[PDB]
Amino acid sequence: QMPSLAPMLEKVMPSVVSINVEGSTQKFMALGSGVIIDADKGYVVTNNHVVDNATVIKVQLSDGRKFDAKMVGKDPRSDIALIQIQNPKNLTAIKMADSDALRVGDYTVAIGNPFGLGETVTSGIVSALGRSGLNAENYENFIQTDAAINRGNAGGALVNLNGELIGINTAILAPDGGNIGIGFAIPSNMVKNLTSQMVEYGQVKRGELGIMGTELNSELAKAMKVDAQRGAFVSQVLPNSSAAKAGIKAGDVITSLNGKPISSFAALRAQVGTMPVGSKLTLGLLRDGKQVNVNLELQQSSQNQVDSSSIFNGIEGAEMSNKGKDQGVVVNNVKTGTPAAQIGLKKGDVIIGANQQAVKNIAELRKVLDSKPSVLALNIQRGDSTIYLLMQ
Amino acid sequence: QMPSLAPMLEKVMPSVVSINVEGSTQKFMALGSGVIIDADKGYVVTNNHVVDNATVIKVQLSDGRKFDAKMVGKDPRSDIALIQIQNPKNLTAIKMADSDALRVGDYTVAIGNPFGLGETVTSGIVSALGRSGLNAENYENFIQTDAAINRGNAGGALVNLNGELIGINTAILAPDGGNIGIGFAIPSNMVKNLTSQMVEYGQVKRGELGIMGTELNSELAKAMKVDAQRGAFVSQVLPNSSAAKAGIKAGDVITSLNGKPISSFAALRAQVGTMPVGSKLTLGLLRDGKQVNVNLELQQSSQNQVDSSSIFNGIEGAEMSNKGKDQGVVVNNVKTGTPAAQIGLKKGDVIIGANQQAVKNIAELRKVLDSKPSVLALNIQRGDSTIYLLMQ
Amino acid sequence: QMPSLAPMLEKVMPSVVSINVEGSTQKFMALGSGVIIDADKGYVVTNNHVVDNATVIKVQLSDGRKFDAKMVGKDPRSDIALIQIQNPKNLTAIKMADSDALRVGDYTVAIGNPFGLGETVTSGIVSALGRSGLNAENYENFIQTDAAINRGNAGGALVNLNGELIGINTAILAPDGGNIGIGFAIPSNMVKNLTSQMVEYGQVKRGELGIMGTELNSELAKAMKVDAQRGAFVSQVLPNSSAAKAGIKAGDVITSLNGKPISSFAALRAQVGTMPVGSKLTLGLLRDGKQVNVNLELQQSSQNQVDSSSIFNGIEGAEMSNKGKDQGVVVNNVKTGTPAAQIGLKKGDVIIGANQQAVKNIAELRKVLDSKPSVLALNIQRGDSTIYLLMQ
Repeated sequence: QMPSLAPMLEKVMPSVVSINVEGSTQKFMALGSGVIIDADKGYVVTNNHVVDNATVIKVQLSDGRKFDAKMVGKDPRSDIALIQIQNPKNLTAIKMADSDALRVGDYTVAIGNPFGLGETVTSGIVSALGRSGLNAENYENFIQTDAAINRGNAGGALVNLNGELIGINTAILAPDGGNIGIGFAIPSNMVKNLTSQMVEYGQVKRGELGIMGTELNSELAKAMKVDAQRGAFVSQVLPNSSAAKAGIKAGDVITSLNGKPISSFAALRAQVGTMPVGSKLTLGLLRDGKQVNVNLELQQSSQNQVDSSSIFNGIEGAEMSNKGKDQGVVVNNVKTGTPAAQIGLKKGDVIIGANQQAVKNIAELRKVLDSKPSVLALNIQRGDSTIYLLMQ
Repeated sequence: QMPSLAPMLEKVMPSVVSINVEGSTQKFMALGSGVIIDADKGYVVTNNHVVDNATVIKVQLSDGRKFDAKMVGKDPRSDIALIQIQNPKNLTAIKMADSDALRVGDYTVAIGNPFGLGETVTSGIVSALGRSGLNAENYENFIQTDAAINRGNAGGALVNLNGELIGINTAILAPDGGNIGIGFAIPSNMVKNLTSQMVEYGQVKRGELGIMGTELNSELAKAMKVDAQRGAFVSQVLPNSSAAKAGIKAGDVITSLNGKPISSFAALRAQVGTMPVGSKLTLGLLRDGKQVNVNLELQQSSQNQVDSSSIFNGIEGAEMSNKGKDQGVVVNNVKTGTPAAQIGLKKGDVIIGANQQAVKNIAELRKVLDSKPSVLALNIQRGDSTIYLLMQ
Repeated sequence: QMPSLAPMLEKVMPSVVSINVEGSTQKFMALGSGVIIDADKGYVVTNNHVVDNATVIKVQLSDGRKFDAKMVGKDPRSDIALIQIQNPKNLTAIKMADSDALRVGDYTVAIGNPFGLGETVTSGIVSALGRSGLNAENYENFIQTDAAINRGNAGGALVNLNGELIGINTAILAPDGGNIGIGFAIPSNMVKNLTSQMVEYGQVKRGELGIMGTELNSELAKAMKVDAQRGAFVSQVLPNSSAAKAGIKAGDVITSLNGKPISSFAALRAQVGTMPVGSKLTLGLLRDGKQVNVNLELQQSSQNQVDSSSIFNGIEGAEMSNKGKDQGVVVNNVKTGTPAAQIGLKKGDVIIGANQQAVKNIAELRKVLDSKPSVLALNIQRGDSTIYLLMQ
């Protein structure tokens, strides 16, 4: 009688699907993996970079079945995209684990589609936690593992021995485009927060404390007479920000969030970066070697805007986001001499509906384009006037 | 008291030898691994591609001892070759496991000679089963694993935690000629069937059902109103074939073999491709959404022929195979302007003996060449006449 | 309740630090890993090739803290260097395991700083023991493992499941500069012997049996009517050597050392090569198929000398080593037209002190240079005369 991962995998494997994609920007073809998050609705999480600029998206289960899927949401900053299987029949979803309970040394299993071979399983351990720096503009709080990960594994599952999702495989460190024992996955907690938003609104409503800062290193801790050699150093706090109102002052060092210690400023940024606006949280602070606790509430941010090419697959030069709560899709900013402004679009406009269907958020709008009508008729409102924009 | 593979390996390791080779086609040198299958006779399985075109073959045990070995059999199509240690003393053979009982997630151990370093052990898990496509003309039903495999590991052992052989390491997927976590081994069941033939006859007597077909994918299953998204689709059945006699009709889908479900057409081809002629088997079929069962018996095939260069190490342009049962080595086909026809050889000839020794099959013939006589004197028969061909 | 390495790692990880280096020979920057061996004194073992030619050495603990370290000792031949943290506060040292009790198949954990990412943990097994040949002039008796090892892992820890050090990661076999499942570590026993010397004297006092020899292979064993296919073959024994006095004769084969069987001549060389002079040992010998036992005692050797560039960071062309016991640092040999002889230095000189501080060995001397005085004033003695050499 031998130890084996097989019993655990029999239940878990159907939960991991593989994504095939065709797109354009000049035609291309790509492939990766995805994880079923809601069996009934057919929701499937995956990497944003796998499904970015995709005209066609098809999903293949472990048992051979093929489905077509449509984009639901996407977040370039965290590299997480949510798609939806069309006509979801008899699916199996994965249960998610609490990634905050992960320790280095814990065992891991990776499941995905390397080089299109098909559903492939590999094993390792958690090598490190809170890794970041791959792209300093992205929100990254990676789990690192030595379970083999290669091209095609992206969007695939990283699970513990109990077949619970702890992460989504996103990247590797490889000088040769081949795995050398260093892989990175997005923690499952971040996935829980980002996807649950996309499901309802079509995008993520980003919150902010309103503080500038940098990594607290040992040298900086000497200059500042601080004991801790790690944490978020508050460079400054913006006026009229939640942080200011809360009582946070510059020269402060943030050591914990909601009880959980903080690896770094980068990690902290990644935590709050995924939480919805109006979230009640609490911070551990260190000022003058004295421990402080504070109650905060996330607020509106300037990072909400997303490009129009992301929604019309080829219409560049217009950023736009949800408005208030279910009040339509307001256009944030418009660039001159671009495909968007060529049909009339101007910043300040608020899309009320399209083709006689009401539009409250980006999801409802995307739901009309999924229909793929020959002509698109937007009912926007400029100032006190209602107008229409026709496409094609 | 710590868990360890060491106790298991102490028994198993002597069973894995490493093969050194010199050959020509222009001299070359290669090296790999092999597994002792019969300690008494000194039989050693290995990859055909390791010992192909070899003039000299030497085997080195784990304890340092060297032996010379001679070719017994070889199958390019499945990439399995059988050699024999000369003067076998005090060897240790490996027990074989039933590879049909393998599950993805099961633990694996690989043992071989990477880069000539010596007996090396690495570990992983079964990543996938029934992988094929590396070469569409070969019979491939690979076990895939993330246990490290590199150049020199070929012909080496893949075992379970109980030190039973489950596969023979053959290949890897590596853009850089270095392992990235994707290795392939030939299932131990296929090895059991192929080698047991080579031992007795010097080659494999291939059987065939006599059916054309292709992979059953989801799209094809829609066209054909079939429920299964995987299996072998019968394009057509050859007249006077075992399949025809059995009651198999085109548009059928094969779902099982001898009870065991079928991964693919490729796998099925690989299963029967290794079974000896006259084997009694049974197939699960699906026609018009109705389950069928059928009793079949393998029959003669056209794939039996092998090149003459394979036996004379440098005599090209004459294919030949065993004849009936122990009736000599008949020549299948002869090409013009080739080294073989330059000594007289013509297709239709039947080698009765060589150098006053009787020849019943290719093994007995190879046994005379192992002697390495200065002049080779073949007693062949063309029509009703007996003649002789001299070599060197 | 899941199995995990996390509990073991929590204790062990602080024991592994990462080393940053700046040097010159033309400025360079390198990085690797190191292991804390004595928490109180702040001793840290690492690879010689990591800290070679270093002007600045800084050490970063797991918790973020930075320290400066200074060279204590270094051995190019075994590739082991010892450094010392300056102002050691609240450190955690690692317990060492007996590497002679290692078996292939035993589980291993690697801990180091690949590509500067930070403290990274990976896992594998012992693939092989006593590997050597990477550099035939070095003393190598490597443990081989498939735990992922990459650039930056050097000097890092290799431990068993109990968090005991079994080796120090030194090298990998990689055609692409990326890990493919083949890593090498220096056994912990060799580290125990080499470092304990450097701590006291600043270098290793090498001992020798005084015997020429080569690897005993199967072919050589045939020629010599020997049964063993492995061991050290005595080509000849030097007169007035410990071996000669002991009763060792050419044509002998050494099979054991202090009871422990011998993998190879290379391994044997590596064992005694790390033992201090005057060590009492015993050898198992085979002569004329008869088992012999012998009592030996290591003696002075010619390999003691080390370059002057190693101690003055840029002063080439003068070899020098300790003298007798704590009698100063004698200069072995001097080359003409070199930076050393340009200040006067001549072979035969014995450094009694520097800058009014007494000098007994290379460690005490290195301790004066750690002060980094503007001018260095050596009190050497040529013949019966005492003189001084000034620097800068």
